Amino acid sequence: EVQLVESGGGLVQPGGSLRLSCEASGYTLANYAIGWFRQAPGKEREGVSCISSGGSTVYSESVKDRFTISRDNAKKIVYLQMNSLQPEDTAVYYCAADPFGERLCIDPNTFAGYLETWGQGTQVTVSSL
Amino acid sequence: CENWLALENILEKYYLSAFYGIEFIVGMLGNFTVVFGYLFCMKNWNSSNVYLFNLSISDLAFLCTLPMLIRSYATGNWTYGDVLCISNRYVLHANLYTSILFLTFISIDRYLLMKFPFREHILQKKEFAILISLAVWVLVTLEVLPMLTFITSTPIEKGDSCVDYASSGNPKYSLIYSLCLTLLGFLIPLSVMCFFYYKMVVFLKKRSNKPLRLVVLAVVIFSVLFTPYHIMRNVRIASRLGCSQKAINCLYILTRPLAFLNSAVNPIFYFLVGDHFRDMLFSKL
Ligand SMILES: CN1CCN(Cc2ccc(-c3cccc(C(=O)Nc4ccccc4CC(=O)O)c3)cc2)CC1
Ligand SMILES: CCCCCCCC/C=C/CCCCCCCC(=O)OC[C@H](O)CO
Ligand SMILES: CCCCCCCC/C=C/CCCCCCCC(=O)OC[C@H](O)CO
Ligand SMILES: CCCCCCCC/C=C/CCCCCCCC(=O)OC[C@H](O)CO
Ligand SMILES: CCCCCCCC/C=C\CCCCCCCC(=O)OC[C@H](O)CO
Repeated sequence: EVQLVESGGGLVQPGGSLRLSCEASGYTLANYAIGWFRQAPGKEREGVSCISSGGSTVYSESVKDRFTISRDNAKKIVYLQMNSLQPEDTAVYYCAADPFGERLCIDPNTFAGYLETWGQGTQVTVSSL
Repeated sequence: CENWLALENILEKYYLSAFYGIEFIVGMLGNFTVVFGYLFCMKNWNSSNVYLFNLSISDLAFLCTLPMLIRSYATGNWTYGDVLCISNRYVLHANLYTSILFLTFISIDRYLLMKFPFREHILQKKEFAILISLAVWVLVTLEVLPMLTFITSTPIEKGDSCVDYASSGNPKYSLIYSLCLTLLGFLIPLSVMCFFYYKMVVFLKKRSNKPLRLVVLAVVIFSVLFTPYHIMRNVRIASRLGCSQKAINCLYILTRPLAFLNSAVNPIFYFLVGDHFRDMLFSKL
């Protein structure tokens, strides 16, 4: 039984960096897989990065050379370090938790559909000026 | 060869009846469980789900013919008429060759998913899997159509005639057709799964399992269950180019329900696509 809150959303200049946090409230996060998803206005939700309970990480092709997902089970936090952001990365970023720790990261865009545990989302805006 | 005729009659009446009877029970219960599981638990389907559901539709079509086939073997004659001869002959070959193809495309899907977990490629889209499933049904319908053309040339209008091309008609043409169908319908999809198992092993060695489990089980199930039948169908035809002929026909009869055991056991693949569907099934029950 966990509740998620995403934080770190803000305004970034093109080429800039930003770190998001997915914080959990509940007994333990150890056995959960945590995936990061994003939704731009008028577009479908898309997975960007996922971390299994075993610590394995997966990245979508569009963010592979730029993002890093990491976890701290003691602080029950999952971070998404986002480097070299561009206007096309503007979206509400959400984190989701899978109690089957080795499931989500196999097929994040399909398996996200089976999850009941989502955060409220945090807005990331990449614009010049 | 009255002794071999006694064996043929007993194999058809008792062995085929019992073996298809067990496949009918196990297959219906297994397939209806996974079909209802998808209809009630799965909300957003991927490529593997599409292929698995098609595999169950193929199995169910075959399972629906078994009361007719069991009754014909049990009584010693075909009495259902021309329309049911063509529809049953279609379904039996279609189930055999669509089943290995759906497992071949599931195997390719598991390989692409291992490399691209986020399914960005067109080949990984749900809509593309629907297109491929439709292509599988069309291709297999076409592979089976020369057999149906031959059947329509036989006196099926008589109502008690429904021949097997392995046992009837020109052996030269039946062998060419049977060997090409063995190649395209069986050996090629099996080889493609073997190739993608190898590609999977190489990918994982570089990066250093479940994806390997589905493909290995598919290669094993089809190698074990389809090989005796494909050898014997071809040997049955070749022998027609005596007691040896009746003895080969008896071996051939034995292999047929062994190939179709596939349709009773392939719902196991629903539990090898890493979604914890088994656990999802229990939650609803
Ligand atoms: C001499 N003896 C006298 C009594 N006869 C009774 C009889 C007549 C016609 C059919 C019959 C009717 C329509 C479709 C199929 C079919 O597609 N089968 C098939 C094809 C390929 C592989 C496996 C099978 C399943 C299997 O049939 O094992 C079979 C069945 C029984 C049989 C011969
Ligand atoms: C290219 C496709 C080739 C054809 C493959 C068919 C597809 C699967 C079955 C469909 C329902 C057909 C079964 C029709 C039921 C009729 C029942 C009946 O009484 O049959 C009459 C009898 O066999 C003689 O008069
Ligand atoms: C009509 C003429 C024939 C040509 C048309 C053939 C259709 C093949 C096109 C595929 C790319 C479009 C797919 C767009 C993205 C959909 C994502 C998807 O459904 O992927 C599965 C997901 O995990 C859960 O549904
Ligand atoms: C309309 C549909 C018809 C389209 C026609 C489809 C033909 C695709 C290729 C088939 C060759 C067999 C598969 C590739 C070779 C696999 C050989 C094998 O067994 O693998 C050996 C080894 O693992 C490898 O390094
Ligand atoms: C779970 C299984 C339990 C059910 C029981 C299984 C039924 C036995 C099946 C086939 C016998 C083997 C058939 C022989 C196939 C290859 C042998 C061969 O090629 O040699 C024969 C030769 O062609 C003649 O001249």
